[PDB]
Amino acid sequence: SKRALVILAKGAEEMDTVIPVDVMRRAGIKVTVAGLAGKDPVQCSRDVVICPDASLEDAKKEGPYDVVVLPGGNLGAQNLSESAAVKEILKEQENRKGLIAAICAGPTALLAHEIGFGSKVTTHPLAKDKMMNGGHYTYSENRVEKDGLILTSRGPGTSFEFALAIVEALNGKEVAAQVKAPLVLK
Amino acid sequence: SKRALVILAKGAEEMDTVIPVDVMRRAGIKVTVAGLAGKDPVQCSRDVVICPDASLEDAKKEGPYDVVVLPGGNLGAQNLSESAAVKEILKEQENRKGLIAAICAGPTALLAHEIGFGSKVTTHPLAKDKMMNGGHYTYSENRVEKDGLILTSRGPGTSFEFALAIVEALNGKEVAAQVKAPLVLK
Repeated sequence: SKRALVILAKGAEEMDTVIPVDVMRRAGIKVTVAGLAGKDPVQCSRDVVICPDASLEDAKKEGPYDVVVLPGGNLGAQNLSESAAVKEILKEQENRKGLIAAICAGPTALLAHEIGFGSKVTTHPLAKDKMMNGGHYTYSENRVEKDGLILTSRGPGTSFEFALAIVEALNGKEVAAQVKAPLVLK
Repeated sequence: SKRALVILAKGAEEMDTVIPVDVMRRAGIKVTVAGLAGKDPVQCSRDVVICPDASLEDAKKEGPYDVVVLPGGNLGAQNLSESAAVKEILKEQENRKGLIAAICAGPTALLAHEIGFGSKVTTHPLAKDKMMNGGHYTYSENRVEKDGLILTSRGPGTSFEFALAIVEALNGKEVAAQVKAPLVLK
């Protein structure tokens, strides 16, 4: 089975977080929800409190992972952007040609860590200016954008599409289709 | 401000749970995530662990609420269906002409507690047979169904629509529209 690392910081967007975790687990991916700050519960942007599976400190010793996922939430993404551990994980994932997936404000952590420059990317509309500072990416308004191993998406409303794109990349089109049907998507 | 009670049981569908909580909080609704079994963390269907705001035992003493929300998840809905506390809360909400909102397998708890008989309802497709046992409701395949004070919806993929229908019912069309735009919905 393929493995996913989802990095969960205070202020993460809980919808951004939970939809990909749940959909990936439906696809038979082994998902580790790793707390940036440790194994304690994390207070998300809209006050949902999620207990991580592990600390990031521990989960990073159990890699490598087939995908590293960066949820959104403006203040969660800020925390991701400021973390040396996140920098190291992303650099190592990029160097081994592993998938990196980020949604909403999450892609701005790619900018902070100098990951995937030159890629076509999307973000939440309100995160475009931050992402584009310095012109290091080319912007897209597609709901999901994938340029090689950099997969990005826009917001809570695009999170199913994002999650299913991760599933397709790791486990193929047929598994994505199978997982999609019972979700009752429009 | 309007107030929402979201009843969280082991085996609840975490997407079903978190999307309505988050969207309602975006709408300025005061949401209480109440643990059916107590204030301890709840293991959802796809293993996301959510810490409730309160036990149901405590939250039911702080009502009444403008909406009672029943998430899905087949095994969460079973727990809701088996709870005397849930029966009492729903009966009292129905008697005071308060909104009751249920998604996915969640509406089957309405059947268990004899709530809203004669209403037009939807469920997840796989929950239709259970919901329809005895012919006490009329079935719909609409993504969101509202018949007076019984609001139902189908699955994770309809959870934004469900949540925005709750917002519209409590806080009006304009607030729902305002909350919807930043979600990046299709």
